[PDB]
Amino acid sequence: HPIIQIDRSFMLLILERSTRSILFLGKVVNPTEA
Amino acid sequence: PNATLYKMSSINADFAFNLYRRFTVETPDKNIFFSPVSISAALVMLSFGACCSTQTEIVETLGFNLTDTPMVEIQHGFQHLICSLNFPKKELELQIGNALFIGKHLKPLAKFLNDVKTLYETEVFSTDFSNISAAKQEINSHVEMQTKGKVVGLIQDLKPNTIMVLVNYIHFKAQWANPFDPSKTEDSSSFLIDKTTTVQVPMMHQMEQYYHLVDMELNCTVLQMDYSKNALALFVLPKEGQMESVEAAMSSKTLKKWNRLLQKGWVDLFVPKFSISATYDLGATLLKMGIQHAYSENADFSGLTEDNGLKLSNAAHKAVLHIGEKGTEAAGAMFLEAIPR
Ligand SMILES: NS(=O)(=O)c1cc(C(=O)O)c(NCc2ccco2)cc1Cl
Ligand SMILES: [Ca+2]
Ligand SMILES: [Ca+2]
Ligand SMILES: [Ca+2]
Ligand SMILES: [Ca+2]
Repeated sequence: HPIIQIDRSFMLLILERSTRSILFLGKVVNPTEA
Repeated sequence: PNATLYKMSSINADFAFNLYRRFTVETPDKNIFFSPVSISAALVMLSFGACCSTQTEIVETLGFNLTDTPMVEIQHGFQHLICSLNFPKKELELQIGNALFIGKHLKPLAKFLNDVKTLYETEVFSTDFSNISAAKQEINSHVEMQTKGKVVGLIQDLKPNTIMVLVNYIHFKAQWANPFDPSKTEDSSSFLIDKTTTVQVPMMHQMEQYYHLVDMELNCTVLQMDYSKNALALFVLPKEGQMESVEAAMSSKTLKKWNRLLQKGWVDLFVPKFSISATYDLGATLLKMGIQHAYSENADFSGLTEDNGLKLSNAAHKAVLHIGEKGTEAAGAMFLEAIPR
């Protein structure tokens, strides 16, 4: 089966289907930043 | 009706990607995270009390064409949008709402107040801005409460002559349709943050059927993880060196295309467990985007108060995200500050 490894910079979207709304949008460059 | 609703969301999504692209200039090669709907919903609420070019500038900056969608349709669509998002969903927590903190001496129109309260999930609080420190704490604690403790200290600085604050908040908490087994999470795995540098993150791992695709035009992998109800997350992984090109291409049109092309099949998936936070001072950005008259001495908010006695002074957003084995919890808040006109 195909391997998908989210191990470098990625964009992220959270959407609600019934309204087709983007609730949150982002890019994760360094997931350990504080 | 749903035709109007889907138009609001498509326009809102293109605004989301355009603002995203502004952020990629403001804070380049850095984490980005915001709630587009929070920002859009706050500004639409402000526009309810605006008139003439002040009002039109706000909705045009949000992406709307008043020939295609007249002012009153925009108003109805957003009212529908907020209502639908807040409708109870089984084992999904999703709350979006507003709070208006109005100075003791302002003369708000009963119409505007009745409208926001009944049609736009708004609580109205008479606030004594003569104690600016207490007012800031009151607003920050309310936002904290409405975001289930997740958005702390939204307002860092409040102008001493503030006479109104409008806040929108969103809180989201959902379980994955397929939760990860924490016994399979690798405690320290490598994550590439630039060409020569990794950081260590817990890497969750599961083999499952997911909607996924490789976009052959944009050179990116798209992986969808469903929440158990009404909601999903999309992870977009550009091929090496292609993040900039993918960011330039994103639009509502991309999401409409992916909706068609995504296909469910087996994937050996590795996803990091992590939390991030971001804050944005949006005052100047919104001005640059076309919100001009709202800030000026000739601001027209004649629908908000009797005397048209205020103007916009500052705007800011804070958002937080946590992703782990069980699901996702995210929250956001938008702050609009007003002073005497
Ligand atoms: N509002 S939109 O035009 O950006 C949009 C539009 C649509 C649409 O299908 O028209 C849509 N479908 C659900 C989906 C897309 C990818 C994974 O789930 C989602 C969105 Cl966010
Ligand atoms: Ca790596
Ligand atoms: Ca299974
Ligand atoms: Ca584009
Ligand atoms: Ca496209």
